[PDB]
Amino acid sequence: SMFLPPPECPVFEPSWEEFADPFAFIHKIRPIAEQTGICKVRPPPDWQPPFACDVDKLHFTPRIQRLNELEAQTRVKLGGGGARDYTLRTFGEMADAFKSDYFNMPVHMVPTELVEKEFWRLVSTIEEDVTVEYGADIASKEFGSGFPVRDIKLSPEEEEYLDSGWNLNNMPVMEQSVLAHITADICGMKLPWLYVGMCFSSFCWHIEDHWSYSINYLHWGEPKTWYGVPGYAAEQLENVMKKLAPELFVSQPDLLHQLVTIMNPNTLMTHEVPVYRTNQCAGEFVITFPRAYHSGFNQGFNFAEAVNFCTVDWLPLGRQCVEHYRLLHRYCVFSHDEMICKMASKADVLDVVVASTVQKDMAIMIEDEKALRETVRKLGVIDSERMDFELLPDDERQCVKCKTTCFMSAISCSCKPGLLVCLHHVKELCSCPPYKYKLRYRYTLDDLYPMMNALKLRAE
Ligand SMILES: O=C1Nc2ccc(F)cc2[C@H]1O
Ligand SMILES: [Cl-]
Ligand SMILES: [Mn+2]
Ligand SMILES: [Mn+2]
Ligand SMILES: [Zn+2]
Repeated sequence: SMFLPPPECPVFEPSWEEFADPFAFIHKIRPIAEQTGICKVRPPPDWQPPFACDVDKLHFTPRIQRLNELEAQTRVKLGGGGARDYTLRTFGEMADAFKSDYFNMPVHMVPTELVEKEFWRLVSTIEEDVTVEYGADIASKEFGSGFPVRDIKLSPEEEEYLDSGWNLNNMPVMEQSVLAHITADICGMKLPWLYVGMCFSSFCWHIEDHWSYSINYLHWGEPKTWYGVPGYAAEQLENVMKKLAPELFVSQPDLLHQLVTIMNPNTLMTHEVPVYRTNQCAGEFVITFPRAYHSGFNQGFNFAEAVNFCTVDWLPLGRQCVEHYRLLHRYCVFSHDEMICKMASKADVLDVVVASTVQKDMAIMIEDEKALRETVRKLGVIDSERMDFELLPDDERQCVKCKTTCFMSAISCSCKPGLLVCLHHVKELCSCPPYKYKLRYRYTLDDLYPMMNALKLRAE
C-alpha cells in the first residue's frame, strides 16, 4: 500500500429543530467534534438555498499552484494580484478538459478513491510537475456571494434564506459570536471567502487566525476532500513539520509572508499524530474547531464559501493565542484586550451569557495588568500619561520586540519618538535610563473595576 486513508471524521444530520440555531447546534456537537478537529454537517433535505448566477458575467483572476510535497507556498492575500482572467464558464471548461485528459475518462466516472491516491502519488514524485489554477478572494462586484444578499428584487425562496443563521454572510455578525462587536477593520476575517476549485487544486495545512472556528459550505460541483487534526495535537503536528521542512519556520517578516505546505497525512500518522478525513459533497458544511489543523484538495470543478467565527466558548483560547503569538513574535490581526473592553463598554445591550463570559476574561486581564504595572514601576519607570491606543493605526502600536498590538499599555521614550514596547519588553526600547521612560495607559485600574461591575450586573 502506498496510501492508507485516515479514519472518517464525525457526520451530523440535524433535524429542522436542531438546525434552527447554528450556535446551539455547534455547542451541542462540540465535545465530539473537537476530538477530531473537523466534522461534517448535512442540512435537512428541505434546506436548499437557491444558487443562481450568470456564468458569463462572473469573472476572476486565477492563482497558480505547483503540487510538490513539503515545498513552501504562501497563504493567499486578499489582493487580486492579476492581469490574467477567467469567466466562471471559461474556467469550468479548462477544469473539465484538464481532468478528462489526465485520466482519459469522463469527469464523473473517476472514482474519488482514485483521485485521492493519485494526488498523494503526484505530490511526492519529483519528475512529475503538475500545475493547476484556482480562485480565492472575498466577495466583490465582479464575483459576489453564492448566498442571497440584500439589494435587484428577490424571489420568495431567496427571502427565506436571506436571514438564515447558516447563510454565511450573517454568521460573522450574529449575536452569540464575538467578532461582530469588533470595530476595527478586519475584512479578511469577518467577510466570507469564495473558492473556485479544479481537480487537485489544494489548500495547505493551516489553522485560522487567532485560533478561531471556521465553517465551509460547498455550493455546487465535485466533492472536496479534507484532512483534519484535533486542537489538542497542534504542537505535535508542528514538531513533525519542523523536523521535515524547517524552512517554513523561519521568522515571518509580516502577515503576507506566512509559509505553508502540503504534507501526506500518513507521515503524520506514522509519528502518532491523530488525523481524520472526509469527502464534502455539494450541499454539505464542514466545521473546523479552534487550533485544529486542516488541509485538502478538490476532486474536480466546484464552488465553496467559507467564513471565520468565534463563540463565547472561544474567549479563553483567544487570550492564550495572543500570548502564543507574543512568544513567537507573530503579528496580530486585532487586539484581543481592545475587543473585551469594547464589549464591556456595551454591557447593557449584551446577551447575558456573553456578559458573564466576558466578565471572567476581563478579571484575568485586570489581574495580569496590575502585576505588569507594578513590575515596571520597580524598574524605575515613574512618569505616566493616558493614551487612546484604539485611535492609532495598528502599525503605529506594535511592540518593537514581540510585534504584539498594544492597547492596555505600553512604554515610550522621548529618545525614540513613535516607538513602543509592551510591558513584557521594557528593556528593549533604548539605552536611556528608566526615569526618562513613560508609561502610556488606556485605563486606570480605577476605571477598569466599574466596567467589570457593569458586566456583573447585566449577567445578574
Ligand atoms: O475550500 C477551500 N479552502 C481553502 C483555503 C485556502 C485556499 F487558498 C483555498 C481553499 C479552498 O479550496
Ligand atoms: Cl510533483
Ligand atoms: Mn481554513
Ligand atoms: Mn522574548
Ligand atoms: Zn513586546
